[PDB]
Amino acid sequence: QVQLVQSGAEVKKPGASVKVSCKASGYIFISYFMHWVRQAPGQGLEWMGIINPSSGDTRYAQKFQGRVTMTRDTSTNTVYMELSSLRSDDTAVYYCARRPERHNWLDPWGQGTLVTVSSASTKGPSVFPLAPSSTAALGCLVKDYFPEPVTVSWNSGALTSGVHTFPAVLQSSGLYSLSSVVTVPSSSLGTQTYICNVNHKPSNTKVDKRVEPK
Amino acid sequence: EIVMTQSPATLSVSPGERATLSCRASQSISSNLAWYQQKPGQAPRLLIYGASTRATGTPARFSGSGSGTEFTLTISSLQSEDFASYYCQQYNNWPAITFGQGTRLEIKRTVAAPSVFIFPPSDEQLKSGTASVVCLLNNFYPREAKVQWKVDNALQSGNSQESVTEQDSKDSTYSLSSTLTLSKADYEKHKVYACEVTHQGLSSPVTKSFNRG
Repeated sequence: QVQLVQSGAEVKKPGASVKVSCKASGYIFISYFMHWVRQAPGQGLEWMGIINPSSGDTRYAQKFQGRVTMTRDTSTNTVYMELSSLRSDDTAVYYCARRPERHNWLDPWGQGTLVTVSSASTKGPSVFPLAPSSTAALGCLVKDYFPEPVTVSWNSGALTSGVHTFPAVLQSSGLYSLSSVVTVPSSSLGTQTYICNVNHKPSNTKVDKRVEPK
Repeated sequence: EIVMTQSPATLSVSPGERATLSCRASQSISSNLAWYQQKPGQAPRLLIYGASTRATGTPARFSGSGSGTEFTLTISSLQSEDFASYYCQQYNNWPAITFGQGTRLEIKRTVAAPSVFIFPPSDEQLKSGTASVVCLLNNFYPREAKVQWKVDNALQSGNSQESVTEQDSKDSTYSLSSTLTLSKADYEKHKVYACEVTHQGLSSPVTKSFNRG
């Protein structure tokens, strides 16, 4: 039914420009305005602007007047948001949202497009183990990769309970770091194989690290 | 130029009780306000509009009162799927809309003291120029926890990073990790590496430490 489908995630070097699509399905594209808002994990939602699909007329938020350009294609029924002069605080999730008179409240929203602003280059994560000495806690420091995301599964999906995978942190290098840690009965090491399988699809990386101790 | 300010930034309440958030406007927006719920990794979904009118599919425990400058969303009888983030939004003058900062709703549970662990740098990472000591705070509640690093009793400042996970699904607790990164030269120059955890579920701080070797 009512569906907005935007483009995939994108990585930008600072000062470039990014163009996010948003395809509608399940309603009359020409009859309902399209809002663009954004969400950075340092604040809440930031409205970017409003476009009328039938006309193409726009009005942008005061914060973005100039850098943002909203357009549309009636044939393929797609709205486009283009943000330019990308500074490092423009990395965020970008949402298009359909407006259902003077009733402006947005529904439904798109899947969101993650746009990262950084000059770091694609890089595989280096995996290091977190071995336990004296229940027991074992872990996996996946370190210095770009860009996000990474997938961590223990034991090729065997061990799942007690597993805690931490959100990634952006280091001063511009690369990300995250750890995954699972608690296991202490007697099980010395008997059971506990492998940390990480994969990074951006940068052709498939690493397996046996996490054993002492 | 109309600003919406969200009630408290975070709220923890036990499942099944009552939850009250309050959106505030600098300018009187008359009625003219919507609410959104958003789960992590997902887009916001519409909840109420016109301050009080539930959206299609919005269950009856969600209600909202308003008119003027100060508004309120209320969830009677919390539920598992309601713990999320909630945003208010204004449309006082037609095309211009501004959102709130947000209020994250959390599950209130019993106090749980963290199980602490410390991990030295792995002998594969020292071959480069870095060393990482990792302190884990497993399955604790509430969120508030103060971890400090000390090397040779020298209290570290601005060289660790903290990351906290989302509230566990089966236990409703949190886990936290403090990663201290040093140069290998700085690492092998010191012996005792200690991570001290302060938490309201702890009679006294829990210090977990190790020696280089």
